[PDB]
Amino acid sequence: VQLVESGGGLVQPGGSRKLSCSASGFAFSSFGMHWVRQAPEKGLEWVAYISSGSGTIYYADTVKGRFTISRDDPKNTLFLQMTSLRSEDTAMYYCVRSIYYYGSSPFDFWGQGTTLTGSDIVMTQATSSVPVTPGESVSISCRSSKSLLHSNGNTYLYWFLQRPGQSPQLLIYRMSNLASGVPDRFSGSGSGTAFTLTISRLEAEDVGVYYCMQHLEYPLTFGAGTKLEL
Amino acid sequence: LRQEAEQLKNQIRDARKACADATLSQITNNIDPVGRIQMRTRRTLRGHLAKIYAMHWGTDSRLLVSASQDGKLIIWDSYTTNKVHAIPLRSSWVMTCAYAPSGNYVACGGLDNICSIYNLKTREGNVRVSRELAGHTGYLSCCRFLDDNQIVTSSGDTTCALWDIETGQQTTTFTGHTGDVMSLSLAPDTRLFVSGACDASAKLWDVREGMCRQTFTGHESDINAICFFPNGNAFATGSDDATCRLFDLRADQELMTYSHDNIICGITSVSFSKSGRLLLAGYDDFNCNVWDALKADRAGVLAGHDNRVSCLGVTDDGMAVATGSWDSFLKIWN
Amino acid sequence: IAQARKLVEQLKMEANIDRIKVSKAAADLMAYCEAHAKEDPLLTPVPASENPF
Amino acid sequence: TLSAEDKAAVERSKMIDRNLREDGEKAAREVKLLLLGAKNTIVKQMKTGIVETHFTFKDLHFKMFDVGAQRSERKKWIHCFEGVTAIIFCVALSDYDLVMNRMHASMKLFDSICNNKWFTDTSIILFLNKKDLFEEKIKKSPLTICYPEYAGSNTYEEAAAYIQCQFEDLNKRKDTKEIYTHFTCSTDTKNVQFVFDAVTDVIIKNNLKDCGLF
Amino acid sequence: SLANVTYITMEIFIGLCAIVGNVLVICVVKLNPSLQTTTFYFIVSLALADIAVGVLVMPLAIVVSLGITIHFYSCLFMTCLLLIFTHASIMSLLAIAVDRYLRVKLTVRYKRVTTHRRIWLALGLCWLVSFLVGLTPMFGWNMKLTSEYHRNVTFLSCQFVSVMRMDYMVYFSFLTWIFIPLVVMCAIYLDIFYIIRNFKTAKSLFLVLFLFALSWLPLSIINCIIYFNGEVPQLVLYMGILLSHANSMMNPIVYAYKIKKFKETY
Ligand SMILES: Nc1ncnc2c1ncn2[C@@H]1O[C@H](CO)[C@@H](O)[C@H]1O
Repeated sequence: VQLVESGGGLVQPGGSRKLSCSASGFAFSSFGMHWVRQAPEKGLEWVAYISSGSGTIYYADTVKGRFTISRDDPKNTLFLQMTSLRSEDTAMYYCVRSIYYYGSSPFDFWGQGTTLTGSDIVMTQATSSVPVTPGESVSISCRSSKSLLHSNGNTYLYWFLQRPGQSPQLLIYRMSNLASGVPDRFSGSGSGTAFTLTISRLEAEDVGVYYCMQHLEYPLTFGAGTKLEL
Repeated sequence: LRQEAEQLKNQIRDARKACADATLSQITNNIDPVGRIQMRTRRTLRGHLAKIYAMHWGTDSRLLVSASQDGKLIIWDSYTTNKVHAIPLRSSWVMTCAYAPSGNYVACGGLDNICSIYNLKTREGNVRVSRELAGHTGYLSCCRFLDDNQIVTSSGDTTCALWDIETGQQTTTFTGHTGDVMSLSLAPDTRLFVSGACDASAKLWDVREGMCRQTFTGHESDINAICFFPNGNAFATGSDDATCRLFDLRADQELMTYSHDNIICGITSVSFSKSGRLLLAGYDDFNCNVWDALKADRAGVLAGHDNRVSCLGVTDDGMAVATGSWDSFLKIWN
Repeated sequence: IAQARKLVEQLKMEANIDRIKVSKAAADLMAYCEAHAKEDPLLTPVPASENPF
Repeated sequence: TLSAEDKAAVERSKMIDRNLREDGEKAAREVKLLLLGAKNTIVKQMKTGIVETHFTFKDLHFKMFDVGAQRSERKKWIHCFEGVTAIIFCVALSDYDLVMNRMHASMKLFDSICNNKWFTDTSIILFLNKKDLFEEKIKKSPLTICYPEYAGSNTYEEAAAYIQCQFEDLNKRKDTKEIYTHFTCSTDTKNVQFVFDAVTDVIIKNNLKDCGLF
Repeated sequence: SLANVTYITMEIFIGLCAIVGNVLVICVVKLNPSLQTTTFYFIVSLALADIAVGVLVMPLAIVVSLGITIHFYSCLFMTCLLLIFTHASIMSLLAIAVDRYLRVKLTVRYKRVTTHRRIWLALGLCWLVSFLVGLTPMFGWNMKLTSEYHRNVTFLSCQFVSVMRMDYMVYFSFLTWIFIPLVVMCAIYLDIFYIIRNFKTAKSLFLVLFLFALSWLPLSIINCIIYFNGEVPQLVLYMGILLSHANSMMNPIVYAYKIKKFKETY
């Protein structure tokens, strides 16, 4: 299972460039796909989304109209068409796969990432940077504006780990749940408004930036970023 | 030779005759009836196109798996009437299905004499076969998961077997039946199990050492279904003579006979409720009678199916019961 | 001749087991349903607030 | 209403439903023929557990379920084949002198199949196999060893036609089903031609009973 | 108006006999996925055309009976909807008759040649044709071509004989879409009778054709009398209109109920 994003590089503001990624190792037609943009030294930004079978397509409000996203299931290639580029769109673009059923774990895999040179729920991080010595249990706080508790009974908050130099990794996909491939030291608890992630042991692989994301309603908004230092 | 076995048949009989001092009716004649149970269809699952032959619930009492004769294994989200998975089958002749206690695996089998294990939680996102078991010579009738590593199966060659998923070969063979074995039921402590066969006799087996402990008779026709009590000390059998009977693993004899004069057709599936007060039996007169298991009274009729009821099962928390039938409809009753 | 080796000692191992009286044996079946009568939703109809169906 | 993930879960369930109906018309387009009768001679020239053979002929896909390997009780799985088009039944003709009589065991099997609840509407194709070896056996031994009420000449044409009339005499509810009787030829390929001609008449009646005409 | 009163009331009861059965049919197809096949597609197209009679035709058929003073183009458009959906019921009956004709002429190939894609194309084609036959007088075939007096008159009274051309009813309504389908439907049913033999099945084909003829032929000869300078009474002119809408209430009785698959569900 891997995602290799092609395209990217130097481009004029008047120019237009096409971004595509190569999907392999999984049943690509059954997975919905995302594009997530990471600005330099800023938080993660959601761009677009296609459901399975190209049924429903959603866009971010800042890039709506200028951006076109499409997929080709026999080709196993996901395309992003960018027709108008500003000086704000210079950033790293990641591709995310996600499947949605009962007990599913969406946003479970992230691409390597290529470089390019009003009524939304706002996610804020209370601490910019907490230097933590290893072995000391800490809690990372994520604060939301609107309550994420839904009528069917599960709160839609996702925890991500940005290791320095690599792609983001999903740790916790919903509250009181843990993703596969993640050790048992990661544990999360939730409430109506305030959400926290409680880790117990610290190692060299646990340092990085932690982003909380919501999936209650489009557009998806990420957290500011809680950096950890050694 | 045969004369030594014949005299000890009476040695079973007279000890059983002295064991029965009273009946279940003489104990429970002084309790209140449960009342006329009226319960309606809450969800109807319409995805299938052929006869439903087997249905098993999940451990979380929300997901269920249904097996049908068009070659499709469909996992249903019974809360929202959704299709979580649709598993195409190599052989369309399927008579049994199972759900793992961990929820990661499902089983199926039938006239192909092959039990297939499908993995549900694989990285690739599509349901694929994990282990193919093929050691039997008779048609598969019922399979029940013990855990992710061992499964017990029932076959039509008068044998039951205990398997191992990792090695792929059976470790224990349960022999002694003379008729075709039609059903299985696992105990709540998962240490021992029963099996109903076509010799009008059901025998209790041990999983560890693999020997038959007790033998229960009384039916005049072949048995199609079996299910333990929630206590684990008792079980019930459903046969083709329009008669359900209740056994005790300690008393080793008949206790109650659930039959009516106007019922002629056979019984396909029998299950208990959470408390064991209600026995639910699927008959072949297009409906499903609810039997009060301590009073031998039909306390409710489930009559919403066009064709005969082939499979039914009650949730672990007792919240709902799903009934399968040959008219391609699963109906969740509550 | 195969039933002399297997069927002879199989039934006598079923013979020499202990059995309790069926008045006591069916009393445990009666007492189990009374202990769990409050926790069975199929006997008493629960209100629709906690009912998922 | 629904959340952002419940809308995609219902959309996933709708995508499965368009694949179930796609496979449903794929399976209903092909024709299913149950293969009973004690069998192996007819399948080698046209081409444990249940063995199904898939083949096509004149843009029609046939499948033949050979259940001869099932040594269990037939009553517990004969209701699984009620949605078939025609039961292909094979009778040997050279076993009338061989012995319980081997010829009389076929009529006991034929009586149970035609009187089933699940095979009332379903037609039955009858194959009389080994017609060449019966011609030598009828000259050396009469057919009266099986039937004490045998009448007529002992020639091959009269003896073969005498066996056929009792086989159709065992049929009940003659208005519903029609028994098609054929004599197998090992050298020629006309046996698979008779199957295609017989199955054409059944599916015409099946198409006419869907609309309500016939 | 001792006769007009009994007409209006009977139009609703027949009218609501029609709309209950056809809505029932559409649900039965959607409840049973075994019934979602080729055979039942054509029954859905006949049911939807008869629903449009119940919700559009039945209110508008009363409006022109009272003669309310309305605009000329408003009264012609109201009578344009009386011909879109009644002719859609007739074209749906021809589509079923050609569907049954392919069953006895194609044999084995029927499930292979006829594809699910092709059924919508042909059903849609028939529906499209029906829409245009009901929208012919508004594009230059209005009554104003006969006399110059009618062009100056605006805000007249809405009478069907005053707005709709007697010509169009006899040669384009009757001879192309009532006479040519009837001679074809007679030829299809006669050809099925000769291939089913090579009294229970003979009455099945004759009854279907008898109700079509009884519903549309008494009205069609009323248009021939008025065009040939005759006079008709309105006691039988109202009964012709009733019979012309009675075809919608008998469509689930004669087509859906005789299907043995439906016969179990209902
Ligand atoms: N001669 C007529 N007079 C009045 N209305 C008519 C006449 N012929 C047809 N119609 C109307 O047209 C409909 C079908 O074309 C009839 O149901 C009726 O409402």
